[PDB]
Amino acid sequence: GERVVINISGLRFETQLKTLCQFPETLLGDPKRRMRYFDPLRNEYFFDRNRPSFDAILYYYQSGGRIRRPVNVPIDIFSEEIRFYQLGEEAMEKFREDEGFLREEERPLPRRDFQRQVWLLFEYPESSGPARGIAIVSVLVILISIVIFCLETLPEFSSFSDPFFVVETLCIIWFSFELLVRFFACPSKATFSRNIMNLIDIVAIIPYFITLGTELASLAILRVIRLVRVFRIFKLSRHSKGLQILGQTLKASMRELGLLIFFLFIGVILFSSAVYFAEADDPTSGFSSIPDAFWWAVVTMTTVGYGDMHPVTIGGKIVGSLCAIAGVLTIALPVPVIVSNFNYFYHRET
Amino acid sequence: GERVVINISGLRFETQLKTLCQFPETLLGDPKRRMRYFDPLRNEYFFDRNRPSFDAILYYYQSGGRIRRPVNVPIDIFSEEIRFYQLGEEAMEKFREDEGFLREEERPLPRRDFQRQVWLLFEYPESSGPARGIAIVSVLVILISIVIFCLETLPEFSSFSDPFFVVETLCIIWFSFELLVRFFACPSKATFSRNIMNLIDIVAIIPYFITLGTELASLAILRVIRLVRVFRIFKLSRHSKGLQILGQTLKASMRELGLLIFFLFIGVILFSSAVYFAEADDPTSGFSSIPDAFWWAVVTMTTVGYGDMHPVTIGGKIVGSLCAIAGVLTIALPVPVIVSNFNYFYHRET
Amino acid sequence: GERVVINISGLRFETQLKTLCQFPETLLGDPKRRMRYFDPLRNEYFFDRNRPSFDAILYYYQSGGRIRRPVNVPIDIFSEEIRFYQLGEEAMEKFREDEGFLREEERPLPRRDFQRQVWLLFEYPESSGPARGIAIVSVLVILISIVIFCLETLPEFSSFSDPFFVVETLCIIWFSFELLVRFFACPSKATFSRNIMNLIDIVAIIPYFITLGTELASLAILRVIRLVRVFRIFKLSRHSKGLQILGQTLKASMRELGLLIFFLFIGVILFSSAVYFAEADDPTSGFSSIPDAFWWAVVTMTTVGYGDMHPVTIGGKIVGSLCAIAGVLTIALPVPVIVSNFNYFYHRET
Amino acid sequence: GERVVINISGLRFETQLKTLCQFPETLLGDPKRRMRYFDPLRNEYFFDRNRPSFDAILYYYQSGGRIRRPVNVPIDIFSEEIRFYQLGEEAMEKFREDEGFLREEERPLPRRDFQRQVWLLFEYPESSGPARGIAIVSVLVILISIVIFCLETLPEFSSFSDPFFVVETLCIIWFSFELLVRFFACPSKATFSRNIMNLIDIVAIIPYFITLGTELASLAILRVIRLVRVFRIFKLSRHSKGLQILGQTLKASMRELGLLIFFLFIGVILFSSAVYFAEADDPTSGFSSIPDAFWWAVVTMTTVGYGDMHPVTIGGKIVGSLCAIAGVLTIALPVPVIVSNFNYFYHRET
Amino acid sequence: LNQPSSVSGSLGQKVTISCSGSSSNIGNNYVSWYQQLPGTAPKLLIYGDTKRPSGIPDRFSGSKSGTSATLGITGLQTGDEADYYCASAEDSSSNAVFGSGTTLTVLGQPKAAPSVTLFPPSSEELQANKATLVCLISDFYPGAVTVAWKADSSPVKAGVETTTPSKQSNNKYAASSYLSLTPEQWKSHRSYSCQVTHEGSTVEKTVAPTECS
Amino acid sequence: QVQLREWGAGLLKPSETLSLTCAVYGGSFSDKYWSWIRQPPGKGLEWIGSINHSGSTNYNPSLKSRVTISVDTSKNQFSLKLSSVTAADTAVYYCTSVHQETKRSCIDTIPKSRCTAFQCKHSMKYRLSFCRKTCGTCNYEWHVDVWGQGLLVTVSSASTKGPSVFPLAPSSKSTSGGTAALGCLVKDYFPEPVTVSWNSGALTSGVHTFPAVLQSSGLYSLSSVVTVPSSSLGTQTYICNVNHKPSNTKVDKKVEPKSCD
Ligand SMILES: [K+]
Ligand SMILES: [K+]
Ligand SMILES: [K+]
Repeated sequence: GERVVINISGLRFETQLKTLCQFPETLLGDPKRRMRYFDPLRNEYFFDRNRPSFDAILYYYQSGGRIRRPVNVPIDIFSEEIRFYQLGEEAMEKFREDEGFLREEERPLPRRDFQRQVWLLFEYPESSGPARGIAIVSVLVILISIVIFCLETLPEFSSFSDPFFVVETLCIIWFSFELLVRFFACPSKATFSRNIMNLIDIVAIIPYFITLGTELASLAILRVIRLVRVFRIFKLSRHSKGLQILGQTLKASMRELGLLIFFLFIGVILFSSAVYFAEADDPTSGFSSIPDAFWWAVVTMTTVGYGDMHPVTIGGKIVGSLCAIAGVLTIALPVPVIVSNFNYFYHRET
Repeated sequence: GERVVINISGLRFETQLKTLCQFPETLLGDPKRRMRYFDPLRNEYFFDRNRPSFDAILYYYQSGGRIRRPVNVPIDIFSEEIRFYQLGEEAMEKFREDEGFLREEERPLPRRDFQRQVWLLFEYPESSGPARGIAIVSVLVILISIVIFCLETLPEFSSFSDPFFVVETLCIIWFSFELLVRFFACPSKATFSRNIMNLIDIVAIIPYFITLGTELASLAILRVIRLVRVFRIFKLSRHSKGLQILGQTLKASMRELGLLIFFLFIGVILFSSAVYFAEADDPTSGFSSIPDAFWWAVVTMTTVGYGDMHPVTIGGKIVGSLCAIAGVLTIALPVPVIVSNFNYFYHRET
Repeated sequence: GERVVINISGLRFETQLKTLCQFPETLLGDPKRRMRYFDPLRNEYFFDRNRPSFDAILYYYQSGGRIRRPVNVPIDIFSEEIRFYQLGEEAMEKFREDEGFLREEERPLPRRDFQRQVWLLFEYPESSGPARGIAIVSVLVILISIVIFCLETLPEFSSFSDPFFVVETLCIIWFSFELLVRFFACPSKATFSRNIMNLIDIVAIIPYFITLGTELASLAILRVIRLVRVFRIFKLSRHSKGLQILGQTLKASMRELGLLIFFLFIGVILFSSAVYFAEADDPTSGFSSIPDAFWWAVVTMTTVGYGDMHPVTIGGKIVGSLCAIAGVLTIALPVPVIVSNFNYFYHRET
Repeated sequence: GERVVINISGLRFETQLKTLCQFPETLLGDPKRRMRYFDPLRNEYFFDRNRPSFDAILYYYQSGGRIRRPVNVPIDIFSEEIRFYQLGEEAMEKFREDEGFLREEERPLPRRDFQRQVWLLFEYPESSGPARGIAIVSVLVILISIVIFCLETLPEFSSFSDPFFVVETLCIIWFSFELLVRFFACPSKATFSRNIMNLIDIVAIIPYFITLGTELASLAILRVIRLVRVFRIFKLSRHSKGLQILGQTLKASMRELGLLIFFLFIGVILFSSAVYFAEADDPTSGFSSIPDAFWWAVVTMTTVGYGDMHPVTIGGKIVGSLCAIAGVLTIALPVPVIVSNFNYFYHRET
Repeated sequence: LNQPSSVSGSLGQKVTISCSGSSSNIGNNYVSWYQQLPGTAPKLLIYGDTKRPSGIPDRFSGSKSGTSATLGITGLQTGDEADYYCASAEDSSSNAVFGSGTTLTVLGQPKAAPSVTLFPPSSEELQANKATLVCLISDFYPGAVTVAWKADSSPVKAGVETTTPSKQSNNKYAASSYLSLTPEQWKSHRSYSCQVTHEGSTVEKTVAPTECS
Repeated sequence: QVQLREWGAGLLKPSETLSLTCAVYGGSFSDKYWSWIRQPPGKGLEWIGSINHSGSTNYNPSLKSRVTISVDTSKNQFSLKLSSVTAADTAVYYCTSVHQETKRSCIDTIPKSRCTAFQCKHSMKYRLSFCRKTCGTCNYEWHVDVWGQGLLVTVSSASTKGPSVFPLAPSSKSTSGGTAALGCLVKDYFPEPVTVSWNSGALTSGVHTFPAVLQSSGLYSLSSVVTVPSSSLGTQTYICNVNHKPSNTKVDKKVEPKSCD
């Protein structure tokens, strides 16, 4: 248990031999390794290296692997220094996690020589020119599908005299090929369910098939199915990294949307009642019930102010002024949390 | 007058023994307690610890107090050090105080077996199963009461044949049993008239009884009694940590709401006068008095813009443009203080 | 020169004696003063104090006259050390001009038996009881001076029969009275004219007297004097430490209001021209000239949207969408500078 | 393998001599310069200046050139320190590059004393009094050209009888003259056309000349030309350092405007479809097609709310409430990036 | 509301009955029509100018040509012949004015030889010292008879009271005739009879004061 | 089904104010109004007047001063009143339940100059809220639902008497083969009319009742005839049940055949 006087550029740093002996793969825990640096003239190893970063490494030996970065040393020089002392790769990952970066993950691969060949072609698009081509085709089949949905409703517009059935069929044919190839060439049929984008593909392909069946074999129930056709805009989220951050932002902030709608509802039951009672006995617009004023308090608090219903007394007008300012405050109170979450996810890309 | 030399891992700190004997309960203060970590050959008290944190412990002896954290030493590592030096619990408390963290609050319990059982049933909802049941069945009674208060004033809708009176009566009982059972089980009936939420409960009960009294023994006083019915939504404030943080944010930010309404009023008396004089002699909407334009300047400055009254000359229109921009500025000037207060109270939960 | 070695708790500082000589007065300059600390057993002084804050002291001597604070030492402890070494109150001033904390403006209370005892009654209100009385009655007279400018121009309403003339004059009596007490008791006449709050009083007292002069001896003069009367509500800026901060914000941010109005004007000449050309040949509302659309582009960009004039083609509507988003951006670009200036002035009060 | 012992004010640094010789120009490298301070008795080279700033210098030689700045030492003291040491011009500019002030460039100059004379006359108007005159005549000519553009279309308003052609011919004469005298006195005729502000001048000079030429030679191509005349208001961007920051800001953040318009479009196709289906079978305003509701969802989400089309059922109204709140969120999510870019460019002027 | 005197129509014929009013009444598009058999209440024939009230055939049609409202019965059936009224409001909705009527008549019922019934006074009616002579006419179409009395071969004319023709249960008509005579003149002549002629044919029923039962 | 039964004073004096009351069973819970309809014999239909469930009565513009109808939601019943009755006002009165719905409380909220062709056409806040009247986003009805049978109210100063009933049976010459006539004689009665049944409603084969005539003395006259098989002459008990509502009279005269006792 003799004291060892390591010297880093003039700054002496004595520690007990056992404290370093506990870690034997490091530079100072491997005597055949550290011997080179040890100068025996004064019995003190001399390393001419950065001075204010040896304190961290000592704590790692002293506290059984607790590695923390001094906040007056940049990451590059601290990352380089753990390497010279050869604390070891397992140590580096602990440091990497402390910064909080996303340098952990790795994809699997089919590795069968053909399953690997189709999967590379479809899942990853920058890898080869045929692959860049497939994806560009897939943005068009979604854009020529959404154009068909809105046009059908225009007032002017299996007999196949309907071109909004031939064009839908080609679109519900390509989308189905992508779903099937992706399934057969997938490395795992367990993680196929995990991706939400595969579920988006299932939901945007179903209502064409149950419509087909009803004709091939709910009169206003059909309409519930007709709207569920609108979830083909969320097939854009594969070929866009600007939308996947919106996915991760709204999943990590569910509590601060519950708060936004809760705060907004309490006001709509608290300002509406005031204006109904204030404009009670006059030809007061439509304030004929507390339940009626709920439209007026949502339009004034969110600042849209359509102007359909407005107060017409003096008490109504003073309650309208307080309603407008209480809605700029109860809106702007939970939104800084959600804007901050987007900023962390957006820049962490780098 | 002797010079003790401490040696934290190679770094020599030297100090007056008098400064070290100020407190004997501390590891270094008692000669016997600190004697173990002494080295006869070097005449020093060697410790193999953290080099950057002992500067702060030696200030505490030198200043006889004023524990402060070096700002490069992480909170966990510094706390670990105060315990090893056995600084003592009084010092520990002062350290938490400078950061300001609060764990001090403590709530006594009746502990009379019957009282302890009832108070841990109606006060801490997670302590069992029955307390979860009471919490859910109270949230239910609040919610059906609010729907009865709005649908009671739709326009299609003690004889006890009215359904609205019967359903309201059952709720006014549950509300009072919970106030009475809490009152009996309260450990200290001094505190009971001081808590805000206890008061929010009594106010919901009062309107129902005064009516029953009027009807068993106020023309618009009764309409006010119907308005003060509206505070039964605030009974939710116990069953949410979203409303309590809004209560503290609007309590510790009263000055920055006084400023908001004061700034807004000065503008409404300064822009309204301009538009009345500019649109003075023309069939100018309703700008027939400076007092009339006050509705136009509150709707344009808060950005609601209903469109009921608008300016119709060239001077009126130039004053309407300056009014709109001066209201985005005099609104957004005190709101960053109030949004910051919510953020401190919201995250300090952790 | 001779190398003074200064120990500060175990941290040996060394320098040249001629550097200490630069200031003869300081604790390290007068050798009779620093004689107490010297210990000849080790030949070195031992000033037992905080080790990490002696560095800036020695840097002040070496550069001859620069002081800065170490960033990991708090303002209480750096200040305490400056006093112990007596760098002098002029040096303590240098620290102050670096921290920036509000410095003390000289209090020139005047000097005479009653002449000072009156400027204390009116200018400083917190001094006693009757000064509190003058503050409260002056705020009451300002608020019946605004009520009479609004209720006078209501359409329902030196005769002496005229309640409005008599109430207007008691106010002009009191404003003139209070101003003359304070122009006589002022410590300096030249400074009085410079202060803005003396100019506010003069221009609020002018128009009642020059109307009396013209009335007792004007085609647009009479038109505009009734508008410059609206500046009696800036007399309230003396009894309110939340308007003086708004005055200092708007003075320290004139450049970022020039930018706001300049950015807003460029858009109004760039979006208006587009909508006039797009809705050129149709019964297109009032878009009969590029000069006409200027009202539509100020109401859509500031988000008021009255709804008086709206686009009615497809090109007009696409230009209306781009106009709305380009106005949320060109408004929100210079406002963070002005909100930040208010925050510095607001909190620097402490 | 010789250990030298530099001692900066007491804090001893020890290094091998090969490290010092790595850079010859440095004070330590050259033997002649270093020998001046060496003190033979202690064998150490004493210097007497800031101690906390020598670590970055010694880490410079160690790293072979990578120079940093420690986070506690301010910029002035660190810059003055590199100078006393004598490192090199590339080292100083490497510090300026690691810091982030971009002072590297200059401007070529004709060096002919006529080309030099008039290029100094025109381009750098803080030269002389006449250059200030030419800048002010240039600002006034741009302004009367915009005034001429908008007045032309007012309903009431080459035979020389028409005033508007004559005043517009004089402004085109002065624009063309300024552009040609700048182009011939420009020290490169090759870096000219790559610029932007000269391209703006060409674009605002072209359509009058093609009007003239074809006047002396399905919907008028003249009409599209008559739209590109509006870019004469971008020639204020030479005489205004608040439009050039908006140019660099809107360039450096194109991605966060693509995101803003993309997020806004996805909502307009997702809320519009809901309201069309909800208000499907009733005299529901104009919601006669999903393509029709696109105006309603752009006006409600951006908060303009003109009030021309509003929902009239219960499902329409609940979709209108969710539309209003989802537009305050999808607007405020990418705007903090663009406001931050303006702040960096705006203050970096200093 | 003015309507002409009479309209005569057959089985299977189309008659457009006019309601000529004004635009305070027919310009309401909420007119009323009725149908009145004598001896019954009026029954709602039409409402709303086209709408059909319950119990009314779709064949009746309220075609309107301006202020002269029409009634179109396609194929006039048997049970329709009655008094037909116009009705509406006037310048208000809680208000009303009717018409005075027109008679609609249907020809085409079953004709037959009349089943006439004669009742001689009762013995208690001779004790009550009065003599009414019952001469009833039933099962006869068209509804036209003249009412005669027959002493042994000589006419009796005075004291006659007869009723106009009225309808019976099984799609035919019914009538009656009363000869008011003193009992001293009833018990003075040996035989009394009721001559009734339907379409020229006279069916006789004879009674005497002296025939028991 | 709304069942309407009329009850009141039916035989009144000159210059005495009228009173009927219609018993209304089957009250539908809708917006439908009750009134009365009068009709003299040979004279056309005429409305008298209504009352609604709110309280506003409406009458014929020719006849506002001579009606008073009252409501009662406790008995669910409607009434009638006529003043100054004379010989022209001899009528039978049918109580009636009528369906009467109406159509105008619009105002231009904003000054008229602002309301224009462009705005009404393109802006809904202008069209259905700010300018309803100048744009045009703001006519009658009368048709009955439930008729009544009628009650005869006739003005007179004379007195009312009951009927005299007599057995009328066929003889040995009046027989018409296998089917013979049989009936009753209602003579010297006032007023019109009186019904004569058979077997309390069990004999309807060949039932023939006749309308009554007027006399110069003030009484009315009718008789009956039913066609029965002549073998049953003397077998069944034939009872023509005269019921007189203004006199409360029921004379159960059983009809027996002829004999010479
Ligand atoms: K807004
Ligand atoms: K708005
Ligand atoms: K609006």
